[PDB]
Amino acid sequence: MVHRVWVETAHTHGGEYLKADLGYGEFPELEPIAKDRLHIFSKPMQLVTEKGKENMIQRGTYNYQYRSNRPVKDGSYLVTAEYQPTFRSKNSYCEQTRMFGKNIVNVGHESADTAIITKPVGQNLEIVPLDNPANIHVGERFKVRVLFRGEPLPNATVTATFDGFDTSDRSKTHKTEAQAFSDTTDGKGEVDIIPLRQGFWKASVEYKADFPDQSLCQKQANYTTLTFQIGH
Amino acid sequence: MVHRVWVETAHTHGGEYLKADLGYGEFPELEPIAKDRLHIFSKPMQLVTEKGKENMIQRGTYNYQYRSNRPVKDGSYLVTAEYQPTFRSKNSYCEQTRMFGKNIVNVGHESADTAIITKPVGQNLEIVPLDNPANIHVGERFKVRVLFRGEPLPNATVTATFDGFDTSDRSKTHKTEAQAFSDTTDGKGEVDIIPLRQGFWKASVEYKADFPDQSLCQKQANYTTLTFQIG
Ligand code: NI
Ligand code: NI
Repeated sequence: MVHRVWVETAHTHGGEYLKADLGYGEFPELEPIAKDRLHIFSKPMQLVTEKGKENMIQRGTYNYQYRSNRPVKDGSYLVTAEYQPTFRSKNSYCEQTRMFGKNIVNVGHESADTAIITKPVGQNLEIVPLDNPANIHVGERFKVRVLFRGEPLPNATVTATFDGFDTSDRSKTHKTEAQAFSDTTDGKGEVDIIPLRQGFWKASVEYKADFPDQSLCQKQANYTTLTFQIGH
Repeated sequence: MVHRVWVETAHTHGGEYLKADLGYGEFPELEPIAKDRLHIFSKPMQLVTEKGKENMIQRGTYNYQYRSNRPVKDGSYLVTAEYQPTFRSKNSYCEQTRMFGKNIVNVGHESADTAIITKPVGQNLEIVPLDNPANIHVGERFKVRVLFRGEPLPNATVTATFDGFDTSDRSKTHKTEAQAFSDTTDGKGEVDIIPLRQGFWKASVEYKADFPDQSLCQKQANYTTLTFQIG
């Protein structure tokens, strides 16, 4: 089972704390970070607001649950998560894995701001939304841009699915990996996700390339996710 | 312009001539086969029925239009098209390109036969439907099996789109159209396509590998499509 990183947020109105979940595993089934994987998530998830990036506090029954330090006003914020760089052997050579997740959260039933969500946060491989998904209806186009090391990434495959699309016969050894959208980015790194259903959506991109310092490691793999809501 | 291959058929009731179209270009816009491309489609499209595979005649206003030799009865049949194998240089090395198209045609309403459509026709990379698309409603699963050189192909990316999903880019980018479905085949080479809209669907698979005879060419690229109706 391949483990991937994503972020989820419960519905939050103005004045209350922001509850968020770090998904490490098979979307959308949240699972506790196992003991041997704890070191991979040594840094807490971050909340991105007008004042910048602030750490969140890991509160809750399970170790994947987080809450904001302070109550949040109405707006459109980001919540980011990172699988910290790890090394592993393959064949023989070294490969460094890094993973990223980003969730767009709208606090308030009428919040469709774009000042914060459209600014890159500096993830090695990042999906930067170019619009607020709260403005996107079913069948319309939601424009995003893929950045790698701060630059647009052309011809990258961006796939997308939603919670409930693939549910049949799910178990610990079954696929449930089907995507409801697939396209490639253009020369500006942009692509238009076209959602055919309302729900909780996850878009995925990945990039395998050479590690910059060949004297320490050979290959690099990045897996980046963007989660958001379509519809109300 | 990429230039992929697919097959289309018009609504045909039993007893009349089955008219079909060879699409060579950007789905779903049919275009006449250019002068310098005629040699690529040297063999006509084939109609697969109970009696087997038969050739179709290139009749019509445009060179991509084909008509069946004799009128067809009710049932479920296949219409197949082939981009004949061509060689080209890349970097340097040789690559052999082959493309295939298969359309499931239900001649007559209520016809949902599976004896013909589910039998492989021997394409180098082939999408063999394991069900008739007429039995599949929106949200249900349409199982297909991907075959390469006669054997099932695991972990192959099968995508699917439909006419009207992506409406843009006349010629400004000529990039491949967006897909409304993507998944990978299991160890039996099978995958369940989940269509979220009614209309004329095309599923796509591609396989790149080493050319068999390394003393003639190095690489081989195969592009295969399966077209059908949902609702
Ligand atoms: Ni509410
Ligand atoms: Ni009719």
